Amino acid sequence: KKTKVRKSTTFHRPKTLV
Amino acid sequence: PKNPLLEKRPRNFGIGQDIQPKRNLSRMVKWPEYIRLQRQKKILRMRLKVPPAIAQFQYTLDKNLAAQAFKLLNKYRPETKQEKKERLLREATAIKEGKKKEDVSKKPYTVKYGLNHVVGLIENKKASLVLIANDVDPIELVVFLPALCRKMGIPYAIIKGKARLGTLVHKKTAAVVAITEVRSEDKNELAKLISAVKEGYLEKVEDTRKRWGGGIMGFKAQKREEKRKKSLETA
Amino acid sequence: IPSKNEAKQIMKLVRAIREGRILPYKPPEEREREE
Amino acid sequence: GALKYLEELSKKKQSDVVRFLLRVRCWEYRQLNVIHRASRPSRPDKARRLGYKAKQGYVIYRVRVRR
RNA sequence: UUUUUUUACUUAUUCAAUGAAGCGGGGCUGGACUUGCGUCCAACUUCUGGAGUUAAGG
Repeated sequence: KKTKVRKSTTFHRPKTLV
Repeated sequence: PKNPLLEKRPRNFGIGQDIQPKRNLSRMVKWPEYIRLQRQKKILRMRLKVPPAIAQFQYTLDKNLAAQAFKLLNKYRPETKQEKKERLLREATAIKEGKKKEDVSKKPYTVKYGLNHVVGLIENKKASLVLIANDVDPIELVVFLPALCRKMGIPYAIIKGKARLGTLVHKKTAAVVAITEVRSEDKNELAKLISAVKEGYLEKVEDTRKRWGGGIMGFKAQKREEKRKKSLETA
Repeated sequence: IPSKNEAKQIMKLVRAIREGRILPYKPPEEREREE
Repeated sequence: GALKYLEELSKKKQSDVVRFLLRVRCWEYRQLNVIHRASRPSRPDKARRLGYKAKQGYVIYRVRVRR
């Protein structure tokens, strides 16, 4: 169960299709 | 031969010397509230003492026995809507010809699902085997089912995946399924499955179903606990 | 005993086929031949 | 069905299982907003006898008020 | 099994800090005591009002 490498401690809202 | 003009310049990442390299900071990410809430909800349910009626649901079927059950269940998956429509059309053709529905159709054999239906079957003792999903929320919908099956004498097993059971019954989610009756060639397989379920699951969980769950501490608190136990053993 | 609701759905399908609204049953071989 | 059992269990609000569930759910609802939408009723038998149906157009909203 | 006392744990709850950046347990290296190898304690920048960023390398 590998997870994403996050080089920042900030979570941003994912950009989605508009 | 290597170019003489290429030289290595090491970067010393000690305190106060160079800018720190970009490391994986996933352990320290400020997560959104829903992620944080679901993680702390799991943690709180681990930390508190769980009464036995809920803590019995931690013990589930193992992978081999679950796959052995699903080998029988996939033969008795219910009709899909397209297959049902085709059956209705073929039976309508026979009725248009004037033949009997008893002549053109036969007794079906399917896995029984739906919570009220399965509970009724258990009370009327028509159920041969009962599989109860692990993760029903709210848990009160299924928390009485093992005790009801023990009262009625029906063999039962708690199995991982309400989504897995819903995939059997062509739904998203099934809280419980029941095998009541199978065809003649699968009766030996059903009896072998019931005996294997008894010996593998029920004999193992008879001791542990009455025990209280929870009480598990976190990683750092646990490490403090072995450190104090080691200090006490040294003293 | 056969199902009464199934019998009612059969009668509705027979009425539709007699009216010609619903095309009758075709075997998979006939479907492959049409395709 | 199961809802008779849920009604008899919801009567017994001082048993160990019911108090454990009430405590963990109260912590969860305190962490959530003051008014927030519940995806499904947490008391399906009570909701069903009060008139909730699993039909499009029925919603459940969970709310906390100061006592 | 229950009634009082204090006395440990953290998950309820309370307080504080940050851009939630290096917490905890091991491993490597060095120093001490110890026992004849377990602890604790340290890794890294101090003459200068400069510069330090887009990785060098294996």
